[PDB]
Parts: sequence; structure tokens; C-alpha cells
Amino acid sequence: ADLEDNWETLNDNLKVIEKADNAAQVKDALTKMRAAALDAQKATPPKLEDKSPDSPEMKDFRHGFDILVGQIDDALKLANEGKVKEAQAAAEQLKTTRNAYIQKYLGSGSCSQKPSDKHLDAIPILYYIIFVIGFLVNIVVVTLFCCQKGPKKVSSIYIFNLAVADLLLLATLPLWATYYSYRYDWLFGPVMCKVFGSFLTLNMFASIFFITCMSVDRYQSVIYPFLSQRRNPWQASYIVPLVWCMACLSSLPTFYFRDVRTIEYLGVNACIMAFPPEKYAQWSAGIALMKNILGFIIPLIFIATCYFGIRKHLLKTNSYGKNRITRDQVLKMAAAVVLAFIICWLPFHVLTFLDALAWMGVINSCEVIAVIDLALPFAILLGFTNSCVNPFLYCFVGNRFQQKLRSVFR
Ligand SMILES: CCc1nc2ccc(N(Cc3ccccc3)C(=O)c3cccs3)cc2c(=O)n1Cc1ccc(-c2ccccc2-c2nn[nH]n2)cc1
Repeated sequence: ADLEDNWETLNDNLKVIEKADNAAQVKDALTKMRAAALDAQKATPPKLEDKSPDSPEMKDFRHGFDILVGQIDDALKLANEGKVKEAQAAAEQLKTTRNAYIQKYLGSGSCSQKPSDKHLDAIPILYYIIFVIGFLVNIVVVTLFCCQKGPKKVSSIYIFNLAVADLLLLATLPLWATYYSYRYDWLFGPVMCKVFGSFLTLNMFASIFFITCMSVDRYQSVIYPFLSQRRNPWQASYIVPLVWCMACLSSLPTFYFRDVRTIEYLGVNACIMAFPPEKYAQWSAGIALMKNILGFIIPLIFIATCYFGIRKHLLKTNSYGKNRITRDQVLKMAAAVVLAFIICWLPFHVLTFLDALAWMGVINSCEVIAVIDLALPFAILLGFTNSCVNPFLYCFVGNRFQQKLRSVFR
């Protein structure tokens, strides 16, 4: 009777046809699917709930099941004729109609306006602007560590590692700009959908985690000033491989779920997160929650604790003259890294959380969902913009941070 119960019946019986031996097992599973499809056709989905049945989107919902019943009948005729393997092969087309429903009515397909007025759009233009700016500033930091500075100092190792993680992350921007321009048509294959997808997640986490390491190292330098006096930076050689391995382990679900799947309504081959279709909404909300916790929640708490910790040790001294001037300058540099992390990542994680609620069934309003969809590529751009801000805050401007920290300590 219920829409959730009807789609559970449709998915469970699709697996039965695959495991079926004779025509009787195929006929039984198709009849159960035929009854569930006509029952779901009568029901109203959580999305577009406050809409009349005469509406074109409601007419399209009923028509979606008319294609499904028509496809069931074609396979049922082969099953009634004795053709077992032919009916099972015909039942593979039902999976395409099933995937069309999860993309349109469970996803943002029916809400967001599909027609795209692509004529040198702002997204590919802004993506290439951030690319060349970010690539040029990060190349300077990488080339400086190679033949202009050296491999000395604890903090300096993290500067180079953050610059490499940022450079490789910004290097993926021309791919996404081309991917956007072709109306989400992945022209690299299902193998490169996993490769580029994981490479993006790996370098993104490596960037975020090295920012976290910088905050911990900056905090440790204040509370324990004896650490900088140490001739040997023993922990640095073990922290760097651990962070890269943590970024690799975090990019594992990306390598497992990313795959090129055909979008039935758009008529495009998109590199999407191919979760099990029977529990697609649950997986989409779970991974979106994982994005917020691991990529924003845990690092922001670490970055803030380190900032308030430096503020606690500095403000209790009650300085006068140049000691007060140099103190305030250190506090402005320490606040700049926490502020830049918020401005650049908060819009994305808020929209990711709002999108997670849309999958669960909390946000069903198409007006809200349409805004989330068009704002998302701009929010993604802000995440990449953090990689352009990083060389300035840590290498260029943040070079006098260690000198001013040694000035207040004398
Ligand atoms: C700034 C970094 C970034 N660049 C991106 C570039 C492009 C896109 N888009 C949408 C797009 C395409 C073209 C133009 C504009 C938008 C895509 O379709 C693809 C992404 C990966 C392969 S295709 C998304 C992102 C994007 O969400 N992010 C942030 C981010 C957040 C979370 C995770 C993550 C964490 C843990 C577990 C899994 C994931 C995970 N999310 N998506 N796949 N894997 C990874 C990356």
C-alpha cells in the first residue's frame, strides 16, 4: 500500500528474476512487480506533495510507472512463452527505469530545472580563473622548497606537503570545468571516474589534515617553547606519512562507489556515486554526514581549540609597548587561518547537510532543492579557493609568524 513498501517489493523481486531457474519463478516475480507498480502509481511521493494531480510533474510520475508496467508485460510474455533466459535479459531494462526514479523523485531530478543555457557560463570561466591563480602561487612554494630554501625546520615540511596537496587538488579544476560544459558527460571512462574521483578526495583531505597539523604545531610552539630549541625534529618524519595514509583511507569509499551510470532523462553518461539502488537514499545521507564530520566538524574543532589555546596563553601576560603590538599581530595571523577555513568550507558543508535531509525526506520543497543545486558549484569553487589562500597565510605572510612568536618570548 505504501510507496516505500511498493519500491521494496519492486527491488526484492528484481533480484528474484536474476536467481530464477524456470519460467514459473520469473512469472511470479513479475506479477508481484506489476501489482506494486500500479499501487505506487496511485500514491503521492514525499517530493512535490503540495501539488494537484493535473500538474505536469504529477502526470510524469504516473507515466514513469506506465513505462515500467509496459516493460514488465514485455518480459511476462517471454516468460509465458517458455523463454526463461530471454525474460531475465529483458528484465535488465527494468533496472534503467528503477535508476530513473531514484535520480528524479528520490533525488533532485524533478525539482531542479533541467534546461541549461550554456553559452560560456560563469562556472567554467570562474573554475579556470581559480585554477591558474592557485597553480601559480603553489608552484612558487614547491619550487622554493626544492632549490631556494631546503629540507630544514619542522613547520617547513608541512608547508611543502600542504603546497603539494593543494597544487594536485587545483590541478583537477580543468577536468570539472570540461565536465560541467558537456552537461555532466564523463568522456574518460568508468576507470578514470574512480581514479580522478579518488585523487580529488585524497588531495582534499591531505590539504585539510595538513592545515590541522599546522594548527597543532603552532599551538605546541606557544605552550611548549622548548620544542623549537630541539636540534632534531623526530616526530615530523612519522606524522607526514600518517596524514597521507589517513587521506588515502578516507578516499576508499570514493574508489568503491564512483562509477559511470547513464542518466535516463538527461540522456547523459555521468560519473556518479553508484550506491546500492535498494538503499540509495540511506547511503547518500550517510556519506553526506561523513563529509561534514570528517571534512569540516573534526578539523574545525582542532583549528578553533588551537586558536583559543594560543589566545589563552598570550592574553594572560598583559603586555605593554612593542610586546603588545607583536602579541596582537600574532593573534591576527592565528585568527586568519580559522576565519579562512570557515568562509571557504562552511557554504559547502551547509548545502551538503541540506542535501542529506532532502535524501532522507526532511526537505521535500522543490524551491529549496533548486537553490541547493545551482549554489553547489559555487560552494565547491569556495573549497578550491582555500587552496589559493593557503600559500599566502602559511608561506608568504605566515613567514614572520615564527619570528614574532620568538619576539614575544625573547
Ligand atoms: C573542493 C573539492 C571538491 N571538488 C569537487 C569537484 C567536482 C564535483 N562534482 C560536481 C561538479 C562537477 C563539475 C563542476 C562543478 C561540480 C562531481 O560530479 C564529481 C566529484 C568527484 C568525481 S565527479 C564535486 C566536488 C566536491 O564535492 N568537492 C568537495 C568534496 C567533498 C567530499 C568528498 C568526499 C569525502 C568522503 C567520502 C566521499 C567523498 C566524495 N564526494 N563526492 N565523491 N566522493 C570529496 C570531495
